[PDB]
Amino acid sequence: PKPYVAINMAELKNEPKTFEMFASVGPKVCMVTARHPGFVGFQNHWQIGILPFGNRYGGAKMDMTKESSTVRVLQYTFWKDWKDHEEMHRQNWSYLFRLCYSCASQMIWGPWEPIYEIIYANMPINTEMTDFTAVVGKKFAEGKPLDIPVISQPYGKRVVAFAEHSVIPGKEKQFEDAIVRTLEMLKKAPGFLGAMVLKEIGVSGIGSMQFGAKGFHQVLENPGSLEPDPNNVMYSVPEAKNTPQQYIVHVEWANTDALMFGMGRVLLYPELRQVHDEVLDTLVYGPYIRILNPMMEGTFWREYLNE
Amino acid sequence: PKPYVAINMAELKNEPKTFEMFASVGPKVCMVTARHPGFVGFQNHWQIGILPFGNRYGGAKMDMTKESSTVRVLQYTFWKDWKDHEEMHRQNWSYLFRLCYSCASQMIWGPWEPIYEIIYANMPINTEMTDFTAVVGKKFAEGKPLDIPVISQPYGKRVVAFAEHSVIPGKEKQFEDAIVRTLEMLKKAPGFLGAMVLKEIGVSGIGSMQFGAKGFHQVLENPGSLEPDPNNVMYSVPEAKNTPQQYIVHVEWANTDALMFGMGRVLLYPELRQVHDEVLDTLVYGPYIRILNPMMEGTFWREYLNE
Amino acid sequence: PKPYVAINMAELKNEPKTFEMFASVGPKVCMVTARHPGFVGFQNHWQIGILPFGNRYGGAKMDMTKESSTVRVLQYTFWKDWKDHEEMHRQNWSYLFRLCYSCASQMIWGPWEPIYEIIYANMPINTEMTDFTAVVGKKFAEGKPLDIPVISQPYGKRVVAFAEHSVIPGKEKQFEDAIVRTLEMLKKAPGFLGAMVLKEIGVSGIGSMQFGAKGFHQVLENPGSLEPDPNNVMYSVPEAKNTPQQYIVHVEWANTDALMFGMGRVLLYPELRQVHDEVLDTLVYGPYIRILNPMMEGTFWREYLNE
Amino acid sequence: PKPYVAINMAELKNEPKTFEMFASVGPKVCMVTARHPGFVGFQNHWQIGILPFGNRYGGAKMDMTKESSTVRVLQYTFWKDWKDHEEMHRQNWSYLFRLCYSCASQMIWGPWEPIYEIIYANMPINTEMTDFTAVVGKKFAEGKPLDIPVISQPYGKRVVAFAEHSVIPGKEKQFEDAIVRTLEMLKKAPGFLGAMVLKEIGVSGIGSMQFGAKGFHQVLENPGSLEPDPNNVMYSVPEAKNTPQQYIVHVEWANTDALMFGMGRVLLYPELRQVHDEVLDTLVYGPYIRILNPMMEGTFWREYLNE
Ligand SMILES: [Fe+3]
Ligand SMILES: [Fe+3]
Ligand SMILES: [Fe+3]
Ligand SMILES: [Fe+3]
Repeated sequence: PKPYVAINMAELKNEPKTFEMFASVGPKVCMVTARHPGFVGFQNHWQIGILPFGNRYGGAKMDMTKESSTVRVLQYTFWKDWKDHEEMHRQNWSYLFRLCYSCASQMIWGPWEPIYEIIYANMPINTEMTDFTAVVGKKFAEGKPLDIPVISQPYGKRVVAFAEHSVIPGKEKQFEDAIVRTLEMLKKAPGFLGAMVLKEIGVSGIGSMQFGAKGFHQVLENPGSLEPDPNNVMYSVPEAKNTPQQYIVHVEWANTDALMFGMGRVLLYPELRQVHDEVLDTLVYGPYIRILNPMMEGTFWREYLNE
Repeated sequence: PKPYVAINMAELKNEPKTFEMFASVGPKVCMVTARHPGFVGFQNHWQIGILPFGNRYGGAKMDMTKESSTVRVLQYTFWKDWKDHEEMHRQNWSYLFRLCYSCASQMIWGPWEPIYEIIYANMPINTEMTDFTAVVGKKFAEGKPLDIPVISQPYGKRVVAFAEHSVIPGKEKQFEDAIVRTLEMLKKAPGFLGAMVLKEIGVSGIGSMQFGAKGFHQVLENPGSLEPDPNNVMYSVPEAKNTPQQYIVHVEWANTDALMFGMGRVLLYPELRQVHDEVLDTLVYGPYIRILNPMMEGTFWREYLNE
Repeated sequence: PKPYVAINMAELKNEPKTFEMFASVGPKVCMVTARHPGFVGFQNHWQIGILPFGNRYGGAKMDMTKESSTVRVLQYTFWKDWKDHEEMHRQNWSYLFRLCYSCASQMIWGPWEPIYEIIYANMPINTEMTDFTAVVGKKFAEGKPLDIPVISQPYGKRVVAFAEHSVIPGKEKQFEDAIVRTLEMLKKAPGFLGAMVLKEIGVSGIGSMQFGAKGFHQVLENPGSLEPDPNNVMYSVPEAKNTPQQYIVHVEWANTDALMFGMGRVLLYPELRQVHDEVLDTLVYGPYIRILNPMMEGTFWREYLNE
Repeated sequence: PKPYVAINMAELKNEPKTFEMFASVGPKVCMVTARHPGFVGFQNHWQIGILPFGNRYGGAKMDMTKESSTVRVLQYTFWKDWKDHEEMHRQNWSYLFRLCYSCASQMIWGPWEPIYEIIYANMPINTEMTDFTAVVGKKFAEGKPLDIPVISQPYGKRVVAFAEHSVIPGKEKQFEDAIVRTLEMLKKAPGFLGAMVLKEIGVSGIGSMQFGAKGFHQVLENPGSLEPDPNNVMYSVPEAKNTPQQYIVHVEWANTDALMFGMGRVLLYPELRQVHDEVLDTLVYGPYIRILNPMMEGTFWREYLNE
């Protein structure tokens, strides 16, 4: 079935100490999150650059890692019910806060953790290049050659287009209908590895370290080993849902060239351009497209998705 | 059928002279071992690092070869009957001892050669990337597409997780049942190339250069061209079997990222975590996981295994 | 009386940060251990090298500290009853775990903490070179000149031969009789500072950070300030006792030359060689001899020993 | 059908000028050879090294190109009838001599051009990694999945073991029977790309620039633009056939590791070792194994071979 998605977002200093700290803290956080039976996996991203749209963002390029002073992380966790995410954080708060707070020394902005529902998904299981022979053999043995997927390689061996959209109130249905038609046509582009549309349903205050006064002071004063009061979150997840409605169009690609020209198919192929124009007519903001590297991931979230 | 496994273990200086000596002496030892008809192949490993488990072993990394002052070798030989290994050593002692003793100038610890029975094996034949087209065609022509394996590349083009376990006396059946259930579920991870469970049955004194007093002095005094008395081994293979019972869980992977996150599936995927927890409850020691490079190998041992 | 000995073993990166951490954390751990009235002292060792036995381990030398990428520690704590060690760990768990876990960032292997009984001891009190005049005067005034010991200098000013043995099941009495006869003759070598024979009685799971599943996850997920459940150790100390039976022959020497040629007396002096040959005939493994520097120590453990 | 093979052999200075002239002269010679309708293709090799057989040739390694002062070339041309090669040389002598003579400035030894019959061949068509999808589709459409070959990549993207043998007079039948059995078993080795056995039938005097006195002086005196008398070759091809009988066992491999351990299967796998021992018992010389890079080739010779 379709899981819910929590996306923990933050900006940190782009230096080895940041990546060293992620190598030790990151796995621990994932192991704590896996204590909850509603956890179905994760996909953690480093932003490597920004899609320039020709020279609309002429100061950007798809890989800015050599020049950038910061690194943005977008850490997806997948949940049977979005309430499982909230329960997990509270049930494991003493571990989670102390682990997550240990990254504060590198932090420039965040954490900010919106929660999303998946309204469309065309996402395959990941396979390494070593696996495809057995996948093909099994699918043919089952008489299901149409179920043979593209090779979507895990652990940093593909790239993600993370396309931010906000929609004019009252045009959500037009946006959703047109973006699904767009993605159904986009899958013909070479190197397309899958797409999904995420629709924001709210924000996790506890995952964003957004408390009332009491917890705010406890966060600011923390030596690192004392939990803020997890009951001092002042709003539920849906209370923080944004209007204009926010969406993420998440598209995976074999490499950054396939991403650039593949996403570009909505501008360059006349039939698709007419369809995608219906998306553009509904927007308050966007599309703004971040280029992401999916490095650490728990690939079994796609097994839950595809049943 | 399942062969027995002898694993010759040693630690040597990490310097070019060590790898030069292995390039010339190593093949000679393998050729002598192949004189016995019970020999069914071999798989020789260099340890490249240690799995850090987040930062549980924070001084370790999966590839420590650039910094390490030593190199550990784990040389598997496969036998129709473990007694064939003992007979081979004695029948060819003048060659084997003089070849193996020539390594002494580089040696820091070893040799130590435990013997194992295989209690579980899910291991494919090795294939190079050039081979899969013919393998696929042959299996389909035979009507056995389910027998098409993953591509497990020989000669250093994959990695091994070598997981050491010792088990509380009386919990061996619980360990064995649970680890098999774990490995049957682990094979869904991307880049999984196979697994087997080795259970120690004893130690080869002659393969470990472990003699009584007479042979000990002959080893220490040796100019290099005089054999110690091979009859001066004071214990049979089973007499040295350890209690607590020792196991090796040997899992092969496409690359070190697939290894790290694939092995991590027993921690990150809740359903598998519950199964693997039954393994953890039985342990005196472990899991301690060495990262191995299978460089020199006689791949036909898997043909014997898979018949 | 003879205390029991717990030996905490670990391997860490050989870099200044490791020795800095030991200079601050080490004393803290010792002070916590001293909270228990059954604690009678300690003797902490750095391995400086390996005895090469001519060129049997030709890649080794007695001092490998300049080249080695790792450092092995062997931390002896002495106890009136071995159960005191287990009680101390649990009574002081919140301090001990957090202190010991702070070493994890430097750790490659360990901790592993076997427990031993002393079956033979000929070990003097330590004295500095400044002390011997008062020791001599006191012993003569008491009419006990035979109780004047050799000068065994504390705090890194002597060396230890740490000789590992494992014994064929059924040959333990032969080993023990012969090694005692050997050590009674070895004390004639110049620079001999004492010897003792340690016989393994089990392993401390809590001291080895070896828990069931619950504690294992708590260790891996730990931010550093949360204790694993100390009741989640799944085995008692005796349940982990190894067969083949393990022994440590611990011999102290004025310097590494006295060690090399003094230990060599069991090979070079014919009458002693015949006696020590009876030891060699009983072995599954060994002798493998580590060269240790006893740097930080609580010398009063020898006062308890010698009453 | 099986073509005949002419192998032009020479040794030249290992310097850029040699490879420059080969980049210009080599294609011209091949274009001239293709003027004859009996020409069915070619496969030109650079020797990159020598198989050391452990340390039997301890001064050798499989890739000596960085240290070698010379480069050996082995240029295979394939012919419907070996007489076609002789006719081609004479019909096109003014071009061929002047082209081939232009390499003399770099030459140390050669040219020497023995002629061979193929007595056994298991050689696939070459395919690039881009081609295999269409090859698989075509073979399944023909209902012949057993005809799907391994991927044997052209133009320097595989390696050749060139194994020289000379056979005791009267043992030719034993050699030929046993080598065919050996190669039929060797094809199980990973990365095996094909094998063929070439049996010398004679030597091309004209291709070897081996004339009588008249042509010898014309070669030595040549300014580069005057042909020696092509009728001054004093021996026919069969008149130069060697006794002891010479063979080449030509085996192709995915890479040099697959070659080393794959060819080693005749020494390391007991069942194959027994078969290959029947080859060894017949030899005057060899096996001596050159490691070759097949760079420039006309791959259609395998289309002729395979019908
Ligand atoms: Fe969260
Ligand atoms: Fe052996
Ligand atoms: Fe302890
Ligand atoms: Fe020719």
